[PDB]
Amino acid sequence: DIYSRLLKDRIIMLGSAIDDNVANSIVSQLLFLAAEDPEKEISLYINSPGGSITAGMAIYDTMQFIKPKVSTICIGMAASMGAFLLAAGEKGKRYALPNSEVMIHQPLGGAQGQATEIEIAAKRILLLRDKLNKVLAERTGQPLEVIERDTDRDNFKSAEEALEYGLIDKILTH
Amino acid sequence: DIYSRLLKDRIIMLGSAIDDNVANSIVSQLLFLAAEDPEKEISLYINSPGGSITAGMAIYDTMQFIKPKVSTICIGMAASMGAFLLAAGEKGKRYALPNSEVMIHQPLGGAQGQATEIEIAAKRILLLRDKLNKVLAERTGQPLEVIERDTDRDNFKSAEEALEYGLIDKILTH
Amino acid sequence: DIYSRLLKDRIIMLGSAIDDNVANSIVSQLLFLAAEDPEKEISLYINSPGGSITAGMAIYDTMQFIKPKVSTICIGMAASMGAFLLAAGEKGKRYALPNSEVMIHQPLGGAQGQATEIEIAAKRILLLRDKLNKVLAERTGQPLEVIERDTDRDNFKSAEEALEYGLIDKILTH
Amino acid sequence: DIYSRLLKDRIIMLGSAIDDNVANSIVSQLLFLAAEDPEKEISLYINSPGGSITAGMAIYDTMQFIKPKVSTICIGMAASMGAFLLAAGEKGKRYALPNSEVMIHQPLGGAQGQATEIEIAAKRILLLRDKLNKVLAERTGQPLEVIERDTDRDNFKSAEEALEYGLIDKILTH
Amino acid sequence: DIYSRLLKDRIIMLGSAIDDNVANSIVSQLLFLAAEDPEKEISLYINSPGGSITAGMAIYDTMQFIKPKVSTICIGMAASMGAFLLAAGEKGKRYALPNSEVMIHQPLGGAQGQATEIEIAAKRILLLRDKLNKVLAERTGQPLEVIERDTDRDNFKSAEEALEYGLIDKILTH
Amino acid sequence: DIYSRLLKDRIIMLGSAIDDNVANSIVSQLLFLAAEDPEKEISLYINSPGGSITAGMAIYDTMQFIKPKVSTICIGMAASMGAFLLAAGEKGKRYALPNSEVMIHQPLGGAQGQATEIEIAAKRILLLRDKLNKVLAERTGQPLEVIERDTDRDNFKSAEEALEYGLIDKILTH
Amino acid sequence: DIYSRLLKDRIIMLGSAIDDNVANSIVSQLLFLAAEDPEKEISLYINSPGGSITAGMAIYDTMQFIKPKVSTICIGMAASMGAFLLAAGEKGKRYALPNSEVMIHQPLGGAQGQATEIEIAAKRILLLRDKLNKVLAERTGQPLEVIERDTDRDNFKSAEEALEYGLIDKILTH
Amino acid sequence: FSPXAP
Amino acid sequence: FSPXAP
Amino acid sequence: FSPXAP
Amino acid sequence: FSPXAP
Amino acid sequence: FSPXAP
Amino acid sequence: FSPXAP
Amino acid sequence: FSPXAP
Repeated sequence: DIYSRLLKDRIIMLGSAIDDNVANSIVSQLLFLAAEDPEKEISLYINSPGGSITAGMAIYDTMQFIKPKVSTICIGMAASMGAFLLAAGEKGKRYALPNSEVMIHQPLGGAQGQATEIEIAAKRILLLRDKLNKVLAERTGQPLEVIERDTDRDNFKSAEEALEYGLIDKILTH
Repeated sequence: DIYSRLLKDRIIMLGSAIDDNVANSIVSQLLFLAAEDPEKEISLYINSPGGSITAGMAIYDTMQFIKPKVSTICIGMAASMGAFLLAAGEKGKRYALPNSEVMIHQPLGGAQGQATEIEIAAKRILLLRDKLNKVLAERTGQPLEVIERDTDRDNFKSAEEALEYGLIDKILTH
Repeated sequence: DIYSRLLKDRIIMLGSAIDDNVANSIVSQLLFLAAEDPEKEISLYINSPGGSITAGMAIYDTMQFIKPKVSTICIGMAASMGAFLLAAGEKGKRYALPNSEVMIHQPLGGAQGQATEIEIAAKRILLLRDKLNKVLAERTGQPLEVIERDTDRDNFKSAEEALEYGLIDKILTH
Repeated sequence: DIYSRLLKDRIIMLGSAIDDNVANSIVSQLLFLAAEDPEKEISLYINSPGGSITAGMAIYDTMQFIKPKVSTICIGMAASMGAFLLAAGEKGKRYALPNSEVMIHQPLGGAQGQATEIEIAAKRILLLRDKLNKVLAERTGQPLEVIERDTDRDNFKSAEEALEYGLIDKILTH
Repeated sequence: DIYSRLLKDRIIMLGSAIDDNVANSIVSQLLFLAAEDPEKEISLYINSPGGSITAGMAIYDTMQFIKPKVSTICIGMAASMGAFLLAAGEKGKRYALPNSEVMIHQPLGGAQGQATEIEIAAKRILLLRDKLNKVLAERTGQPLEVIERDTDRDNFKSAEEALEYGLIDKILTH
Repeated sequence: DIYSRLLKDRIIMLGSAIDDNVANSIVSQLLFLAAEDPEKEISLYINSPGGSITAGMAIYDTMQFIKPKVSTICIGMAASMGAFLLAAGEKGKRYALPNSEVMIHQPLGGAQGQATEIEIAAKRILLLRDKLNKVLAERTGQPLEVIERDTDRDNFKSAEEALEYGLIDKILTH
Repeated sequence: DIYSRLLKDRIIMLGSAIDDNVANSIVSQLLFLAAEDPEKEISLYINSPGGSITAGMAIYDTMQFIKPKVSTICIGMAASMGAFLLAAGEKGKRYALPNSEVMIHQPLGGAQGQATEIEIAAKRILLLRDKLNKVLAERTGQPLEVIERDTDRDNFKSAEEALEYGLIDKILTH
Repeated sequence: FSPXAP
Repeated sequence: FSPXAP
Repeated sequence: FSPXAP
Repeated sequence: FSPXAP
Repeated sequence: FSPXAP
Repeated sequence: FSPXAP
Repeated sequence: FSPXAP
């Protein structure tokens, strides 16, 4: 496959909505390469609308564990967890193309049933939102209150805007 | 496949809801792996929402039967039976990553028909709830009473919370 | 396939509801393994909710016909016809893992039409209980009437209650 | 395939409802085996609910044409047209297992339209029923005036009764 | 495949209803066999309920074009367009097994719209009704006006009745 | 496959409704053949009920672009864009079998919405009906005014009428 | 595959509605071909009814990054985002066949909910319409005021009208 | 189906 | 299914 | 489909 | 699943 | 689609 | 996920 | 996407 080819050169590709299925696949890849050579860097290209919070954390956690620096490239759209992963990349190695987009908002969910049940789902989602926000601040350089107000509602941004916010370090031109 | 590849180095993946097929597949791979070398340890990775009680039990019963030490790693989310299987790993060898999530609760079911029929199902599911809470008590170290009260409703716990409650042994950092 | 590695060592896996299809295939493998060597024994692992009555009998008549002894192993759950086949393994070779479950009940069917047509459906299913109930009586030691009353409604038993009722011979500990 | 091995030794497997596709597959195989060698016998294992009257006749005729003697084994259940093909096996080579079941009835169909269209369908099905009934009295030895009343409504029979009726010749045991 | 083998000995299988896909496959085969040897003859086995009038002609017209003689065998049922193709086999090489059944009738279709469009349709089908009856007249020896009255409604014939009509040439027995 | 063998001898098959996929397929096969040898002839067989106008034209345009000539054959039915691609074969090399059919008519479409939107669709389809009628004029030899009054309603033609009208150059006989 | 042979000679195919999947594939293929030889050019053949704006921008952005000059050929149709990319080809190397069609219009989308939410959507939608129009105008040479007005509703253009408008550079005849 | 098809 | 089919 | 295509 | 099946 | 694409 | 699983 | 990713 065209992807197996790009893999012989250390390049993983995340280009679909994030569900458990995707998460696992991208995790086994980052592991396979780190084993081939704990020195040569790896590169992860991103184009996604976000998805499961738990699913992206799996990915976000393997990028940290492995020795090899992981660099990111925004191609098309990097929204929600997807934009989260982009910022998660190695300092100085976070890229975006000229016409890419970046969208950051707050966690979505649901609840149905007894007062007490609706309460349980509510406490959890608030907690996640909080965890996700504190890391966003450390990656961007933005203070918490900002990453808190700026995510209240859908917040789309252009590549020049992402660079300013600190989600990426450079724009690949030609 | 990249997964077929993981089997090459003694690694099995539980990354989907637990149903009969999934269960039957993992059961054979432990059997096969232990047959090549009943010495080297096996590694089972978990990223599941849960599933059937009977199916999850087949998996458990097999990890205890074989000779190789079966260590477990929680990546992403281990809920319901999945949390159960993570807890069943070789003592001192149950891992989890910084942002993994673990949720425990009580069995789900349903019944229809004459009073007598509803009575039978009720008995089965209450009985199953018992067998499960007991194993968790032994594996974690908590008293049955505590496990009984803590699973009346969905109970979400972070990697740190799961380590302190005794579900895993160590968190993998870097 | 993974199960292909299992047939190589004379192991057959019945892990799905039972219907004419699933039945035919197992029947074949049974004949294939006995043809390659009528001295070596065969193993039939079971994890199924049951299914068609006549499809169960075809598998049952085959286990009987061949020369190699066919041992049974219950992993997960063996219900109705599945539990019937478990009971048919070679005396002394009918196992069950620690947390297995076993279920026995009466047949299920339906009748529609004229009084005369409903009556014919009545006579057949009432006969199928008697036929299936006499065999289970011989396999366990329980007299027909006891099998009659005990399977009037759903009856789930633990690995320890199956050993006593007379459905299995040994529990595979560790 | 597992049947790719049973063919390799002259064994054909009819295990499903009888429609055109199956009837064309069984015909292709018979011809091939009569081709590789017109002396060695051929074995046809049956486990089916029935189906198209014309689809079965297609198989009934290929058995008659080729040279190799075709033996029939009822493994499980043979109803309607399946019961018909079992009884069509070479006199003396018609088999059935112990708990097998055999069932014979009359043709089923429908007609919707003008009195003239209804009349056309009435006559065709009555003919078929008369053509099947005669071939049954010849393979069993029962007088036609009996096959006629015995198939008025659904008639189920065990392996023993099937033998007393002349549908099968022997009962394979061990 | 089992059919991949028959074509090696110059045999083609028409065992499904006739539609553009089915018809296009048969034609490409008759053209392949004629290319490998325009001397050896070709055999077409038929068992279908019929299908598209234009898909049938396509096959019929390729049968005529090629040099090899084509023999036709009816196995089971050849109705409408299936019966048409059967009657189109090389004169003297059109067979049918003992209990094979044949049915001939007038074409089917529909019209919905303006009086002008219902008329355009009525004319198309009545014209095709005539083009087919003309090829059938020549091939059977029966005249057009008779072929017409005889197919006004569903007409079912035995192998013996098909032979007397002029549809087939010889009834293969044993 | 069977069609792979035909490409080896420079023969492409268009036997399905015309849609963007079919089109993207035919196009490249013609380009491949002309790459291998730009002198040898190429052939396109046809049995299509028609389809997308934009797809049909993708094929037409490629036909004329390559050096090799493209002879066309109508086997079965060639309606709408189907009859169109037939007429676009190398002059003097356009064939049709004895019972083939050809049907020419006016484009079909739809318009839903505001009075201004409906007008934008009305204009586009009346344009295409004009661009198509003219090309049909050049290829057939019929005067445009004859083509416009003839494609007003479903117009069905026999191979004989296709040759008379000027759609095909020669009817292939036995 | 037919499309595999295409890449082997540096020809990428874009023949379907543009979505995140088709987009990622096309991006990789471009980067691959640039690896084997940064000097030789690559060709992008098009026939698409349009698609996602973000899916489209990635494709466009990558064509600009690699060192090989990328040519484009409109075949069949190039609507919306399809016509855009078409215009994104290397100056002097953008083609289209005689009967190709090209269409431009404004972005499409939706919004539901609170006044504040519909606002966020309105702002993003109008913003993309702005970025698309400005690049179109740099590629065609046309003034922005023209692109804006000319895209208020669906605008279908012939290949000649495409050449004159500045969307392509040369028509391929023969 | 020979004698005689083939 | 032998002795005796095969 | 020859004589004559091929 | 040995000792003892196999 | 050569001369000249390739 | 080594050192040490494998 | 090199120089320099790879």
